[PDB]
Amino acid sequence: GLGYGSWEIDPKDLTFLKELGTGQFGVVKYGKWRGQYDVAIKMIKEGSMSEDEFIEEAKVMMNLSHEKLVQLYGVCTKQRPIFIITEYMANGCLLNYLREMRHRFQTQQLLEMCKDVCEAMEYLESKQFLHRDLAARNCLVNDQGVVKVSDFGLSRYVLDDEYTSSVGSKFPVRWSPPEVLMYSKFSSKSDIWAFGVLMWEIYSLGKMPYERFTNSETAEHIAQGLRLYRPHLASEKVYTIMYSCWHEKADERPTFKILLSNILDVMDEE
Ligand SMILES: CN1CCN(C(=O)[C@H]2CCc3c([nH]c4c(C(N)=O)cc(F)c(N5CCC[C@@H](N6CCN(C)C6=O)C5)c34)C2)CC1
Ligand SMILES: [Cl-]
Repeated sequence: GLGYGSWEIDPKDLTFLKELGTGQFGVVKYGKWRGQYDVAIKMIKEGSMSEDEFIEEAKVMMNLSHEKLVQLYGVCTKQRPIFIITEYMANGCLLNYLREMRHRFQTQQLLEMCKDVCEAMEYLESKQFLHRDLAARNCLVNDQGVVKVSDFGLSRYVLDDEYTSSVGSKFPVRWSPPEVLMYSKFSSKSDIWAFGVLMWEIYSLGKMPYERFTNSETAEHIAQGLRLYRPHLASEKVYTIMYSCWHEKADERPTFKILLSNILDVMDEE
C-alpha cells in the first residue's frame, strides 16, 4: 500500500498525471496511487545514486513518521530506472515559494515556516538521524502552506563528484559550518548551522546567502568570523535565534529542542 503493507509499490497502481520538473536524481512526476491518492514519483536516473545502500537505508526511513517530514511511501525497484514514491506537496519547494512575491507573507507566516522545519529536525535529532543537506531547496510546501523537510539523509547516496567534494560546484558550501568545510566534521551541530541559514533564507524571502561572495570566498570568510546580516523582516529576537546556530564552536550551538523552544517563545508573544 501507501505507507501501509508492502513498501515495494506496484507501478501498475500508479497513474502519471503531470511532470513536476527535474531534481538531483532526474525526473519527478505527480501522479495518483490506485486512482485516488496523490503521490510524487521520483525517477532515479541511472548512475546518479548508490541504489543498494539507499534501498537498505529506506527501511530506516520508512520507520520515521512525523507530520512535518515528507513521508516516504515506498519504492519501485523491479524496473529501470527505480522509482521513489513520496507524499505529494502541491506548492513545491520552499525556496521557489518564498521567492513568489505575490504571497505577500506576514512575518507570522515566516516564523511558522521556521517552526514546521524545526519540529521535523527536533524529531530527526531525537532519532539520531542527520539530515546532512538542510536548506530551503530541500523543504516542500503542501496545499495548506505547511512546510515539510524532504530528502533527509539522501546526500549519502549521491554519486555526483561535484556535490560530494567540499570544494565541488554543487556542495552546499553556504549551508556548512567551518568544521565541515575545513575537516569534514559532520554532526547534529552541522545540521544546526544549516537550520540557521535556512531561517535566514526564509526571512530574506529566498535570497541566496552570501550572494556577493563566491563559494571559496564564503568558506574563507565564515571561518574567519563573517556572519549573515539580519534580514529586514527579522526582529532582533528572531535574528538572535538564527545567529545562535552559527557559533564558531559547535558545542556552543543549541540543540533543535532548544531552538524550537526559542521559536515558540517568540510565537507566544503575538
Ligand atoms: C500548476 N500546479 C501544478 C504544479 N505546481 C508546483 O508548484 C509543483 C512544483 C514542483 C514540485 C511540486 N511537488 C514536488 C514534490 C512533491 N513531493 O510533491 C517533489 C519535488 F521534488 C518537486 N520538485 C521537482 C523539480 C525540482 C524542484 N522544483 C523546481 C521548481 N519548483 C517549484 C520545485 O519545487 C522540486 C515538486 C509541485 C503548481 C500548481
Ligand atoms: Cl533582507
